[PDB]
Amino acid sequence: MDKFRVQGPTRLQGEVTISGAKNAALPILFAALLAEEPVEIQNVPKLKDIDTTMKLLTQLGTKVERXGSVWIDASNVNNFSAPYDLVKTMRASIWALGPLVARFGQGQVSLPGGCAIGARPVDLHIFGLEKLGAEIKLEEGYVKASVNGRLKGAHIVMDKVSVGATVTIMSAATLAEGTTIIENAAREPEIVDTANFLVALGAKISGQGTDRITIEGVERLGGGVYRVLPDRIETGTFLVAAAISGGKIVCRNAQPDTLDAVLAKLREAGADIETGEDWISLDMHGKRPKAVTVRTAPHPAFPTDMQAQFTLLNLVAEGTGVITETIFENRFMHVPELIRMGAHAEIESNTVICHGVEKLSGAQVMATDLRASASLVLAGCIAEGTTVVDRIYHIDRGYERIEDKLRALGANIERVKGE
Ligand SMILES: CC(=O)N[C@H]1[C@@H](OP(=O)(O)OP(=O)(O)OC[C@H]2O[C@@H](n3ccc(=O)[nH]c3=O)[C@H](O)[C@@H]2O)O[C@H](CO)[C@@H](O)[C@@H]1O
Ligand SMILES: *[C@H](C)[C@H](O)P(=O)(O)O
Repeated sequence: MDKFRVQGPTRLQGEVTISGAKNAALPILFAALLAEEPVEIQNVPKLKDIDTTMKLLTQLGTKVERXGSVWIDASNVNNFSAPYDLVKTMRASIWALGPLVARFGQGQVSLPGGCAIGARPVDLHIFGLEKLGAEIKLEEGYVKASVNGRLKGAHIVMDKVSVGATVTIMSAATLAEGTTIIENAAREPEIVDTANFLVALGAKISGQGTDRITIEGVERLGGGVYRVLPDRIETGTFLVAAAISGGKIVCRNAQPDTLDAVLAKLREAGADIETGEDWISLDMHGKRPKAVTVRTAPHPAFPTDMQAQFTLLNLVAEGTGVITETIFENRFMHVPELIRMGAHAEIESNTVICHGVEKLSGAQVMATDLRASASLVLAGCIAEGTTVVDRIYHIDRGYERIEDKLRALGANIERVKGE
């Protein structure tokens, strides 16, 4: 298993060009299963989840090719059962189900994998497809969906906010007979991006970005070209990298309006932030951040995908800060690893009480998920000495070229094979 060896401390400063969103590219690639004509999806990041997705689509009979763009021809899709080996390596695999049943009348997918930060059920996806008329049965380790003829539009009220289920329902609804109204829909920027990609193929969707999405089903979707929006979590990660290291960083190919809460929280921490149409700069002026209070919640509130990174920020900040995680139940394992690097924190139910220290110390650390792993690498950049972060393949799932980007910002980093 590869590891990153980091020698700190190093100020992280300069510029970085943000890649397309991991979490918009994924639902768009699965939505392309609905397309009868060639599709070109632009600005797709080179991530392990994207590679897994391309392999999964190919196994269903999709013809896929990629470079910066990914080309999809789903005209000959003819196998409606997704293989367990690909399905279980990430979360996005659940999105194959709705498109398959909506377009072909049937689809089978195993329970997904992905960030091991909670039980992460898919009951809401099941709920929504059933509301659209699909029969759902759990057999042989598969979630099997089927319908005789078209799905039927429905007024669907979500009992809980779910990014994934909102995408599943909105996507399947595009080929349903009639109108679907999703109430209490997730508002994430990736949902807006997926909706607009669907519309480019001929779908009729309005309300994306709000809590109510209305879809008017059509007979079929064609093809088209669509550019994936910038990755707000990769952006937030590098803004935090500047903030915790006293540097100034300018993020290019950014979309400022997807980060209102994160930018506001960084300003509370003392950051001097400026934004333009497609860029964001952050200058800490060499100053230590001020501790802040953070509570994760559905977009547009502070994102759980920036939680581990802000935990690191508070742990090197001046004063006592708070991190409250309301979305996932097992997303604090980066904490004991940072404590081994010298941090001071107490976990109390779904909250971490942070007591910032001036400097962290290098150590052999490991996280079992994407954002926590990236956070340990940032901690290594600012700690004194050598930090070795094990199992960094987790980072490959969500960051394109994090090694080259961090090195361009000043990091002393090396990828090693290790034992
Ligand atoms: C591939 C992708 O886009 N991943 C993102 C997506 O995941 P994901 O789509 O899984 O996020 P969800 O919004 O669906 O989950 C939010 C909450 O709802 C629960 N839930 C979800 C679905 C369901 O059927 N039942 C249920 O109980 C969850 O386990 C969690 O406690 O949004 C998360 C929250 O912003 C991000 O942190 C993930 O990086
Ligand atoms: C970590 C939560 C990743 O984004 P997912 O793909 O598993 O959701």
